[PDB]
Amino acid sequence: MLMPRRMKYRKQQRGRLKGATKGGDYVAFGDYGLVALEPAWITAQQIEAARVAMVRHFRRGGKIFIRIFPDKPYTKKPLEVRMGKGKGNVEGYVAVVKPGRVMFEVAGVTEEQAMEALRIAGHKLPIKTKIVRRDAYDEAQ
Amino acid sequence: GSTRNGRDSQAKRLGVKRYEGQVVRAGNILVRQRGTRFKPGKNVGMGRDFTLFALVDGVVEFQDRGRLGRYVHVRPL
Amino acid sequence: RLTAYERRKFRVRNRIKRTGRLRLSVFRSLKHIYAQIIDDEKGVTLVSASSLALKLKGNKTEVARQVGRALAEKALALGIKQVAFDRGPYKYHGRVKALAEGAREGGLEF
Amino acid sequence: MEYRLKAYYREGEKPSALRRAGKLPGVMYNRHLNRKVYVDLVEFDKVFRQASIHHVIVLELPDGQSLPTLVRQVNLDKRRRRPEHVDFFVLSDEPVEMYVPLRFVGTPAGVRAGGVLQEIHRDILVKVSPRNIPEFIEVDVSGLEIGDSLHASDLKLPPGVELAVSPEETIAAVVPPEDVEKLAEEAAAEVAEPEVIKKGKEE
Amino acid sequence: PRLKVKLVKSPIGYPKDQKAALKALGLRRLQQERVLEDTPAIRGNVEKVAHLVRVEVVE
RNA sequence: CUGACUGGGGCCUGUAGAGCACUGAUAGGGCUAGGGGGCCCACCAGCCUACCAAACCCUGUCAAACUCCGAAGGGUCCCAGGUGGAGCCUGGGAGUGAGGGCGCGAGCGAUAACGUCCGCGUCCGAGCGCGGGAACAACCGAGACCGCCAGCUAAGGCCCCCAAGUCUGGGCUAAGUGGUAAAGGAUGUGGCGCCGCGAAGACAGCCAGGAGGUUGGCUUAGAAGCAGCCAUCCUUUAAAGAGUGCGUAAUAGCUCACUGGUCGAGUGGCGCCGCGCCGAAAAUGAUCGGGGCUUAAGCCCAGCGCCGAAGCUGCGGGUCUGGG
RNA sequence: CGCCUCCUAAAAGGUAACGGAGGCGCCCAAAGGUCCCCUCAGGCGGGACGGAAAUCCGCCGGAGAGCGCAAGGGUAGAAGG
RNA sequence: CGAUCAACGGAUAAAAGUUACCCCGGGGAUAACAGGCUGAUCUCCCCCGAGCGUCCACAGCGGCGGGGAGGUUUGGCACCUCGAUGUCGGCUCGUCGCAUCCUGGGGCUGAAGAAGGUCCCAAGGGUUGGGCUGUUCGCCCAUUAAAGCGGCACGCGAGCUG
RNA sequence: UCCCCCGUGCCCAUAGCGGCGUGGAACCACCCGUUCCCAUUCCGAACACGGAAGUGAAACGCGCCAGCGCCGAUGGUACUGGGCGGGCGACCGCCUGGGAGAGUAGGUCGGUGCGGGGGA
Ligand SMILES: NC(=[NH2+])NCCC[C@H](N)C(=O)O
Ligand SMILES: [Mg+2]
Ligand SMILES: [Mg+2]
Ligand SMILES: [Mg+2]
Ligand SMILES: [Mg+2]
Ligand SMILES: [Mg+2]
Ligand SMILES: [Mg+2]
Ligand SMILES: [Mg+2]
Ligand SMILES: [Mg+2]
Ligand SMILES: [Mg+2]
Ligand SMILES: [Mg+2]
Ligand SMILES: [Mg+2]
Ligand SMILES: [Mg+2]
Ligand SMILES: [Mg+2]
Ligand SMILES: [Mg+2]
Ligand SMILES: [Mg+2]
Ligand SMILES: [Mg+2]
Ligand SMILES: [Mg+2]
Ligand SMILES: [Mg+2]
Ligand SMILES: [Mg+2]
Ligand SMILES: [Mg+2]
Ligand SMILES: [Mg+2]
Ligand SMILES: [Mg+2]
Ligand SMILES: [Mg+2]
Ligand SMILES: [Mg+2]
Ligand SMILES: [Mg+2]
Ligand SMILES: [Mg+2]
Ligand SMILES: [Mg+2]
Ligand SMILES: [Mg+2]
Ligand SMILES: [Mg+2]
Ligand SMILES: [Mg+2]
Ligand SMILES: [Mg+2]
Ligand SMILES: [Mg+2]
Ligand SMILES: [Mg+2]
Ligand SMILES: [Mg+2]
Ligand SMILES: [Mg+2]
Ligand SMILES: [Mg+2]
Ligand SMILES: [Mg+2]
Ligand SMILES: [Mg+2]
Ligand SMILES: [Mg+2]
Ligand SMILES: [Mg+2]
Ligand SMILES: [Mg+2]
Ligand SMILES: [Mg+2]
Ligand SMILES: [Mg+2]
Ligand SMILES: [Mg+2]
Ligand SMILES: [Mg+2]
Ligand SMILES: [Mg+2]
Ligand SMILES: [Mg+2]
Ligand SMILES: [Mg+2]
Ligand SMILES: [Mg+2]
Ligand SMILES: [Mg+2]
Ligand SMILES: [Mg+2]
Ligand SMILES: [Mg+2]
Ligand SMILES: [Mg+2]
Ligand SMILES: [Mg+2]
Ligand SMILES: [Mg+2]
Ligand SMILES: [Mg+2]
Ligand SMILES: [Mg+2]
Ligand SMILES: [Mg+2]
Ligand SMILES: [Mg+2]
Ligand SMILES: [Mg+2]
Ligand SMILES: [Mg+2]
Ligand SMILES: [Mg+2]
Ligand SMILES: [Mg+2]
Ligand SMILES: [Mg+2]
Ligand SMILES: [Mg+2]
Ligand SMILES: [Mg+2]
Ligand SMILES: [Mg+2]
Ligand SMILES: [Mg+2]
Ligand SMILES: [Mg+2]
Ligand SMILES: [Mg+2]
Ligand SMILES: [Mg+2]
Ligand SMILES: [Mg+2]
Ligand SMILES: [Mg+2]
Ligand SMILES: [Mg+2]
Ligand SMILES: [Mg+2]
Ligand SMILES: [Mg+2]
Ligand SMILES: [Mg+2]
Ligand SMILES: [Mg+2]
Ligand SMILES: [Mg+2]
Ligand SMILES: [Mg+2]
Ligand SMILES: [Mg+2]
Ligand SMILES: [Mg+2]
Ligand SMILES: [Mg+2]
Ligand SMILES: [Mg+2]
Ligand SMILES: [Mg+2]
Ligand SMILES: [Mg+2]
Ligand SMILES: [Mg+2]
Ligand SMILES: [Mg+2]
Ligand SMILES: [Mg+2]
Ligand SMILES: [Mg+2]
Ligand SMILES: [Mg+2]
Ligand SMILES: [Mg+2]
Ligand SMILES: [Mg+2]
Ligand SMILES: [Mg+2]
Ligand SMILES: [Mg+2]
Ligand SMILES: [Mg+2]
Ligand SMILES: [Mg+2]
Ligand SMILES: [Mg+2]
Ligand SMILES: [Mg+2]
Ligand SMILES: [Mg+2]
Ligand SMILES: [Mg+2]
Ligand SMILES: [Mg+2]
Ligand SMILES: [Mg+2]
Ligand SMILES: [Mg+2]
Ligand SMILES: [Mg+2]
Ligand SMILES: [Mg+2]
Ligand SMILES: [Mg+2]
Ligand SMILES: [Mg+2]
Ligand SMILES: [Mg+2]
Ligand SMILES: [Mg+2]
Ligand SMILES: [Mg+2]
Ligand SMILES: [Mg+2]
Ligand SMILES: [Mg+2]
Ligand SMILES: [Mg+2]
Ligand SMILES: [Mg+2]
Ligand SMILES: [Mg+2]
Ligand SMILES: [Mg+2]
Ligand SMILES: [Mg+2]
Ligand SMILES: [Mg+2]
Ligand SMILES: [Mg+2]
Ligand SMILES: [Mg+2]
Ligand SMILES: [Mg+2]
Ligand SMILES: [Mg+2]
Ligand SMILES: [Mg+2]
Ligand SMILES: [Mg+2]
Ligand SMILES: [Mg+2]
Ligand SMILES: [Mg+2]
Ligand SMILES: [Mg+2]
Ligand SMILES: [Mg+2]
Ligand SMILES: [Mg+2]
Ligand SMILES: [Mg+2]
Ligand SMILES: [Mg+2]
Ligand SMILES: [Mg+2]
Ligand SMILES: [Mg+2]
Ligand SMILES: [Mg+2]
Ligand SMILES: [Mg+2]
Ligand SMILES: [Mg+2]
Ligand SMILES: [Mg+2]
Ligand SMILES: [Mg+2]
Ligand SMILES: [Mg+2]
Ligand SMILES: [Mg+2]
Ligand SMILES: [Mg+2]
Ligand SMILES: [Mg+2]
Ligand SMILES: [Mg+2]
Ligand SMILES: [Mg+2]
Ligand SMILES: [Mg+2]
Ligand SMILES: [Mg+2]
Ligand SMILES: [Mg+2]
Ligand SMILES: [Mg+2]
Ligand SMILES: [Mg+2]
Ligand SMILES: [Mg+2]
Ligand SMILES: [Mg+2]
Ligand SMILES: [Mg+2]
Ligand SMILES: [Mg+2]
Ligand SMILES: [Mg+2]
Ligand SMILES: [Mg+2]
Ligand SMILES: [Mg+2]
Ligand SMILES: [Mg+2]
Ligand SMILES: [Mg+2]
Ligand SMILES: [Mg+2]
Ligand SMILES: [Mg+2]
Ligand SMILES: [Mg+2]
Ligand SMILES: [Mg+2]
Ligand SMILES: [Mg+2]
Ligand SMILES: [Mg+2]
Ligand SMILES: [Mg+2]
Ligand SMILES: [Mg+2]
Ligand SMILES: [Mg+2]
Ligand SMILES: [Mg+2]
Ligand SMILES: [Mg+2]
Ligand SMILES: [Mg+2]
Ligand SMILES: [Mg+2]
Ligand SMILES: [Mg+2]
Ligand SMILES: [Mg+2]
Ligand SMILES: [Mg+2]
Ligand SMILES: [Mg+2]
Ligand SMILES: [Mg+2]
Ligand SMILES: [Mg+2]
Ligand SMILES: [Mg+2]
Ligand SMILES: [Mg+2]
Ligand SMILES: [Mg+2]
Ligand SMILES: [Mg+2]
Ligand SMILES: [Mg+2]
Ligand SMILES: [Mg+2]
Ligand SMILES: [Mg+2]
Ligand SMILES: [Mg+2]
Ligand SMILES: [Mg+2]
Ligand SMILES: [Mg+2]
Ligand SMILES: [Mg+2]
Ligand SMILES: [Mg+2]
Ligand SMILES: [Mg+2]
Ligand SMILES: [Mg+2]
Ligand SMILES: [Mg+2]
Ligand SMILES: [Mg+2]
Ligand SMILES: [Mg+2]
Ligand SMILES: [Mg+2]
Ligand SMILES: [Mg+2]
Ligand SMILES: [Mg+2]
Ligand SMILES: [Mg+2]
Ligand SMILES: [Mg+2]
Ligand SMILES: [Mg+2]
Ligand SMILES: [Mg+2]
Ligand SMILES: [Mg+2]
Ligand SMILES: [Mg+2]
Ligand SMILES: [Mg+2]
Ligand SMILES: [Mg+2]
Ligand SMILES: [Mg+2]
Ligand SMILES: [Mg+2]
Ligand SMILES: [Mg+2]
Ligand SMILES: [Mg+2]
Ligand SMILES: [Mg+2]
Ligand SMILES: [Mg+2]
Ligand SMILES: [Mg+2]
Ligand SMILES: [Mg+2]
Ligand SMILES: [Mg+2]
Ligand SMILES: [Mg+2]
Ligand SMILES: [Mg+2]
Ligand SMILES: [Mg+2]
Ligand SMILES: [Mg+2]
Ligand SMILES: [Mg+2]
Ligand SMILES: [Mg+2]
Ligand SMILES: [Mg+2]
Ligand SMILES: [Mg+2]
Ligand SMILES: [Mg+2]
Ligand SMILES: [Mg+2]
Ligand SMILES: [Mg+2]
Ligand SMILES: [Mg+2]
Ligand SMILES: [Mg+2]
Ligand SMILES: [Mg+2]
Ligand SMILES: [Mg+2]
Ligand SMILES: [Mg+2]
Ligand SMILES: [Mg+2]
Ligand SMILES: [Mg+2]
Ligand SMILES: [Mg+2]
Ligand SMILES: [Mg+2]
Ligand SMILES: [Mg+2]
Ligand SMILES: [Mg+2]
Repeated sequence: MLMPRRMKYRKQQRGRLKGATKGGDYVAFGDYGLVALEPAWITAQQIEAARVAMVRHFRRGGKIFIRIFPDKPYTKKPLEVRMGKGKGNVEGYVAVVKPGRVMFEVAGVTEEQAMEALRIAGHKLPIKTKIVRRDAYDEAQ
Repeated sequence: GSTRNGRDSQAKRLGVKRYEGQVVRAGNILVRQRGTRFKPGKNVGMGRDFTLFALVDGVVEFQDRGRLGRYVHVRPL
Repeated sequence: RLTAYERRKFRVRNRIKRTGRLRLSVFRSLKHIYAQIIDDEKGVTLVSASSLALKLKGNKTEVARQVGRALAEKALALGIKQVAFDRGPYKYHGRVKALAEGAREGGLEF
Repeated sequence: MEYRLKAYYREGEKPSALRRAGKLPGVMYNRHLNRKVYVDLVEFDKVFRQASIHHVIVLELPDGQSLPTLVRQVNLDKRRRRPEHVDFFVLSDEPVEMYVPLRFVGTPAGVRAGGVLQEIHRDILVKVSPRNIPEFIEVDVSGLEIGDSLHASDLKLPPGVELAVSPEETIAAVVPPEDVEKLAEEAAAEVAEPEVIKKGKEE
Repeated sequence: PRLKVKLVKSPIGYPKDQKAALKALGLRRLQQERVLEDTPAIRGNVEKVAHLVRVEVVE
């Protein structure tokens, strides 16, 4: 599943989740999109579960666009150790997601199909979501 | 479990020491820096560690000359 | 993209300007040779001399010398004594050297 | 075809106040003029959804004027996904750079074989006269297989309109579909753990 | 033109530079009023502690 | 008179935000070295790639140790305000060198801890003195010299316990929600918008009909609209998908969409906001502090009045400092 | 466990944790002073042996090379040759 | 000029262990018990509906993911207690919770009946004797309507055992 | 004080790349030579000297062109000093003062000082 092929640094500070998305807020490829209503660290496994849910629904046909990437290493100390002795080990990767982000887009599929696939995908994610359709507003971006 | 980090060096207290319009005496250090972030201008010398300092009594003046760099001048009083 | 000529010029001139003396610049064409004494602090020329202006004639070296002597005479008239030689892109040699020597014979200080 | 939208002049009114009153703040400009305006949000929305940045919107000003415009820019509220501002570009007799809708005529052979038509550009950037704005530009995609592509060079352009992007710019492509039969290989696909770029004496 | 400044809300809990502004204005007790000349330097301290203070323009 | 703080002016800065020009990351597409693979050759070349892909370009993004950009602020100097239990100089005497809570900014931790470690601020410490918060060092209010059976306020309050409104006007809630929780679920209720379909008679019900090629094919062992696909084409039509679901071992059958009739005015599906409902199990006896409260004594918007402290005022007194 | 560089570090300075990453305990008789001269990496095309890369030629190429060694700053109008 | 005085502001020119035979001064400034805060871990309950179940997503199940509750596990933290809060297990004596083992009442069933499965209501009462082992737990023997799980300082040593 | 050229500064790409055109009387350059001064890790390419037949081909100067590069508003937004609220939290808002970056409109094929030589 998704993770950087390589990196400059093994571990990242945690940082913050203030604000609406920096960018990525308009449908840019497909006909429909899944937009983030709440901030979260979205894991690579969450992203993949969402993906697989959509291709499983489509069976054959359609195209999925995954517009977020988990490049942020997630860290956890080995179980039952005390505080100190350095930063925990990298256990996984997450994509930072803030409200308004279009996480996924679909194309090549009917409206009924896209609505349903994106719904099922949403249930795999730790945040509230909204289904949207490409607009003149998107096109003008 | 342990760390192979934990090192850092002493802070070097670099930067401009006398800002534009300040009255300095000859020898007064004007800038501590690595390399020439500022270049010596009129009545300003430069030491082996890029330290800018006033060659005369006077008033400090800065000047940004684009691609030619930022300069520090001293204007005689 | 600068040229060897342009770099060489900047290099020797920058060094001169740091000392803050009046600057004796010398231009040497295939035919003529020119000198102006420059105040780089006001960005103004103080006194000038050339083979083209003096209608000098003969051997380029002997000419250079003469324009040097000439520049000196006019310079001393304005109270200009000490100066710094700006050979620019030219080697200190031949025509430029001659002009320099002619300037010195006139009592220009350098 | 051509749309009409009542606009109004604004001076010092706070954008927030206007927006809370259901008014969409905006600006209209060109090399000759620059004016702060506002339009009724829902009225604007009815228009823009049809007109987009493609079709001319003439603004009926309160001083009796009527200026032909193109929407140059719409600023979206990133959180709420809503327009918060409009740039109206006031047209004049000069040629103008603008976006013209691409209309994809035909069903790609690739699509019949199960593929998907990715419409990379849904409009194309073009210089043209305001008097000359076409409504669309057709493209024949029925020849495209999985995975073939069309470029802006393959665009057959109507009279008086000139491509304003590189002919190299790709405008459509026909891609392979999603397939569950691939899921299993992807799931049992092992990834090599990330390599960390060497610092220091190691490069 | 002058400013009548009344201290109406306590500086306890507020940053020390606001406490100092009050001292520059000569305001030391709650409900205390001072009539100060309207100069930018004074206006600057009055505005700094506006949330503590009640201002009126006088004469 | 130099102080904290403040006005103006100049200089210094690389954070917030943003961006992708550099260092790296990055999905897709295009283009295109390099391989994998397939045709075709050992005669050394050719052709095809829904294969993994470098560089490049496009669209779209990511970054404490990235920056083409870049604030608010912050720092410092000058002039001016600033007479303060301000400042500077010399010297005598210390104590302290276990801090803690809270707000904001980060790191560590698990977008844990009455956690831990720094930064800016604050309060407790030392204000466990006073009012509010049921009770409660650090939340809100406020810096207690003494006295008064006087007045005004703060936060918080004004149905009774309990001082002051069972105060006034508009709305919402029916859950005692108020008076502890989430994904998620729902013809709870209300307000806005958006659509359709309707007196070319809709929706609901009740009436019929709902059909041929055709048990259609990639197609396999049953596959007859209703076990996967890379299929949906037409015929007779008023109408009827090569089919909504129930159904069958497949069949058949029921039904939908569907068109006609019967009634005669609305009907169905979206979306945005307010308040509620479920989701909601833990150990001695319960409870919003209690009583008790429903056009509230709840929630939202707008008001007038009052109560309320050791704050402020009135009156009297002390002491120190300053001025007479 | 001292020292250097970057980040954490909240755009002056400073700032902690058994926080995130790397270095030093040398070296150079020139790798020092000065005067003079010179300008890179890389891409493309061309050239016996010669190759992805040896040396040569042309064009483009502001600095992405170089600067003994970590990192940062600086730097060709040289600190590089 | 002689310093890996590198524990790098460098105690001597010169230095390792052990104490369950231990001792004093102190600390709840700091660990082990219990409590507390937290809930990663643990236990339980949900959301999604891939797929299983001859046929049929939901009788019984529930891929990949998502949200919680509890405070019985193992921990994190170090907040009262180190001028003492006796720590496992048993016995005795109970009492409470309910996520119910049985008995009572229900819905669904892939419920013919009988017997089950699964969920809902329900804490009134009940929930055996024995072999092993310090055991808690667990395995086993013989039964049973059933042989429930947890809290009470892992309830209870000024009640006993040890 | 006007136009052209030659020097030399300043602003520091609105000045740059590319394309095209233009200039030799003057000036500048290439150029003609390598005796002499001086010079090449080889080379008169460079540096240097002595020249004056030729050419503005190269370079340079001066125009024009917006393909690139560079510059770039006004609006609106993010963010925020100070002041307030809300959420159990991740976080979300209001007031006042400040206010980007991206992008859009558009701008740009330089401007200017001093001294020379020439022209009117
Ligand atoms: N200086 C300011 N006004 N800052 C505004 C930020 C404050 C607050 N977080 C808000 O979003 O409104
Ligand atoms: Mg952190
Ligand atoms: Mg997580
Ligand atoms: Mg972590
Ligand atoms: Mg441990
Ligand atoms: Mg750690
Ligand atoms: Mg960790
Ligand atoms: Mg993970
Ligand atoms: Mg995001
Ligand atoms: Mg979700
Ligand atoms: Mg964009
Ligand atoms: Mg180590
Ligand atoms: Mg460290
Ligand atoms: Mg160290
Ligand atoms: Mg440090
Ligand atoms: Mg330091
Ligand atoms: Mg440092
Ligand atoms: Mg500085
Ligand atoms: Mg020196
Ligand atoms: Mg040096
Ligand atoms: Mg200045
Ligand atoms: Mg000066
Ligand atoms: Mg709208
Ligand atoms: Mg090294
Ligand atoms: Mg206060
Ligand atoms: Mg006070
Ligand atoms: Mg307060
Ligand atoms: Mg303040
Ligand atoms: Mg301050
Ligand atoms: Mg007071
Ligand atoms: Mg007031
Ligand atoms: Mg004073
Ligand atoms: Mg001062
Ligand atoms: Mg001061
Ligand atoms: Mg000030
Ligand atoms: Mg940021
Ligand atoms: Mg980048
Ligand atoms: Mg871009
Ligand atoms: Mg970030
Ligand atoms: Mg960023
Ligand atoms: Mg940083
Ligand atoms: Mg940054
Ligand atoms: Mg800028
Ligand atoms: Mg500033
Ligand atoms: Mg300041
Ligand atoms: Mg200032
Ligand atoms: Mg003063
Ligand atoms: Mg005094
Ligand atoms: Mg004092
Ligand atoms: Mg004092
Ligand atoms: Mg004393
Ligand atoms: Mg004493
Ligand atoms: Mg002490
Ligand atoms: Mg002491
Ligand atoms: Mg100590
Ligand atoms: Mg201490
Ligand atoms: Mg302590
Ligand atoms: Mg501390
Ligand atoms: Mg501490
Ligand atoms: Mg805090
Ligand atoms: Mg707050
Ligand atoms: Mg904080
Ligand atoms: Mg930090
Ligand atoms: Mg603490
Ligand atoms: Mg905390
Ligand atoms: Mg914390
Ligand atoms: Mg504190
Ligand atoms: Mg104490
Ligand atoms: Mg207090
Ligand atoms: Mg205090
Ligand atoms: Mg107290
Ligand atoms: Mg009390
Ligand atoms: Mg209290
Ligand atoms: Mg109280
Ligand atoms: Mg009370
Ligand atoms: Mg309290
Ligand atoms: Mg407390
Ligand atoms: Mg108190
Ligand atoms: Mg007092
Ligand atoms: Mg009153
Ligand atoms: Mg009040
Ligand atoms: Mg009350
Ligand atoms: Mg009463
Ligand atoms: Mg009231
Ligand atoms: Mg009433
Ligand atoms: Mg209820
Ligand atoms: Mg209640
Ligand atoms: Mg309740
Ligand atoms: Mg919900
Ligand atoms: Mg509902
Ligand atoms: Mg509702
Ligand atoms: Mg109905
Ligand atoms: Mg069939
Ligand atoms: Mg049938
Ligand atoms: Mg509930
Ligand atoms: Mg009412
Ligand atoms: Mg009172
Ligand atoms: Mg008092
Ligand atoms: Mg009195
Ligand atoms: Mg007194
Ligand atoms: Mg006194
Ligand atoms: Mg720092
Ligand atoms: Mg820093
Ligand atoms: Mg700093
Ligand atoms: Mg700072
Ligand atoms: Mg200092
Ligand atoms: Mg350590
Ligand atoms: Mg080391
Ligand atoms: Mg040498
Ligand atoms: Mg040498
Ligand atoms: Mg090369
Ligand atoms: Mg080659
Ligand atoms: Mg070869
Ligand atoms: Mg080669
Ligand atoms: Mg370099
Ligand atoms: Mg020794
Ligand atoms: Mg070591
Ligand atoms: Mg030591
Ligand atoms: Mg030692
Ligand atoms: Mg040492
Ligand atoms: Mg030491
Ligand atoms: Mg030290
Ligand atoms: Mg010693
Ligand atoms: Mg010793
Ligand atoms: Mg000895
Ligand atoms: Mg020893
Ligand atoms: Mg020793
Ligand atoms: Mg011993
Ligand atoms: Mg022993
Ligand atoms: Mg022993
Ligand atoms: Mg023994
Ligand atoms: Mg013994
Ligand atoms: Mg003994
Ligand atoms: Mg013994
Ligand atoms: Mg003993
Ligand atoms: Mg003892
Ligand atoms: Mg002792
Ligand atoms: Mg003792
Ligand atoms: Mg303790
Ligand atoms: Mg200690
Ligand atoms: Mg302990
Ligand atoms: Mg313990
Ligand atoms: Mg303990
Ligand atoms: Mg323990
Ligand atoms: Mg334990
Ligand atoms: Mg215990
Ligand atoms: Mg414990
Ligand atoms: Mg206890
Ligand atoms: Mg307890
Ligand atoms: Mg707890
Ligand atoms: Mg929990
Ligand atoms: Mg919990
Ligand atoms: Mg857990
Ligand atoms: Mg649950
Ligand atoms: Mg379900
Ligand atoms: Mg099956
Ligand atoms: Mg079934
Ligand atoms: Mg299925
Ligand atoms: Mg289920
Ligand atoms: Mg599961
Ligand atoms: Mg969870
Ligand atoms: Mg869980
Ligand atoms: Mg517990
Ligand atoms: Mg426990
Ligand atoms: Mg523990
Ligand atoms: Mg525990
Ligand atoms: Mg522990
Ligand atoms: Mg403790
Ligand atoms: Mg403790
Ligand atoms: Mg502590
Ligand atoms: Mg103890
Ligand atoms: Mg005792
Ligand atoms: Mg005791
Ligand atoms: Mg005792
Ligand atoms: Mg005792
Ligand atoms: Mg029990
Ligand atoms: Mg129950
Ligand atoms: Mg039962
Ligand atoms: Mg039963
Ligand atoms: Mg039965
Ligand atoms: Mg049976
Ligand atoms: Mg049953
Ligand atoms: Mg039930
Ligand atoms: Mg019972
Ligand atoms: Mg009972
Ligand atoms: Mg029981
Ligand atoms: Mg038994
Ligand atoms: Mg026996
Ligand atoms: Mg036994
Ligand atoms: Mg046993
Ligand atoms: Mg036994
Ligand atoms: Mg056992
Ligand atoms: Mg066994
Ligand atoms: Mg039996
Ligand atoms: Mg039974
Ligand atoms: Mg228990
Ligand atoms: Mg326990
Ligand atoms: Mg235990
Ligand atoms: Mg016990
Ligand atoms: Mg027990
Ligand atoms: Mg016990
Ligand atoms: Mg005992
Ligand atoms: Mg016992
Ligand atoms: Mg006892
Ligand atoms: Mg006892
Ligand atoms: Mg007892
Ligand atoms: Mg006892
Ligand atoms: Mg016993
Ligand atoms: Mg024993
Ligand atoms: Mg010129
Ligand atoms: Mg050009
Ligand atoms: Mg020509
Ligand atoms: Mg030309
Ligand atoms: Mg000529
Ligand atoms: Mg001619
Ligand atoms: Mg010779
Ligand atoms: Mg000769
Ligand atoms: Mg030659
Ligand atoms: Mg030459
Ligand atoms: Mg000749
Ligand atoms: Mg030419
Ligand atoms: Mg030249
Ligand atoms: Mg132009
Ligand atoms: Mg710029
Ligand atoms: Mg811009
Ligand atoms: Mg603006
Ligand atoms: Mg704020
Ligand atoms: Mg926060
Ligand atoms: Mg905000
Ligand atoms: Mg604002
Ligand atoms: Mg403002
Ligand atoms: Mg900005
Ligand atoms: Mg801008
Ligand atoms: Mg240009
Ligand atoms: Mg010029
Ligand atoms: Mg000038
Ligand atoms: Mg002129
Ligand atoms: Mg002239």
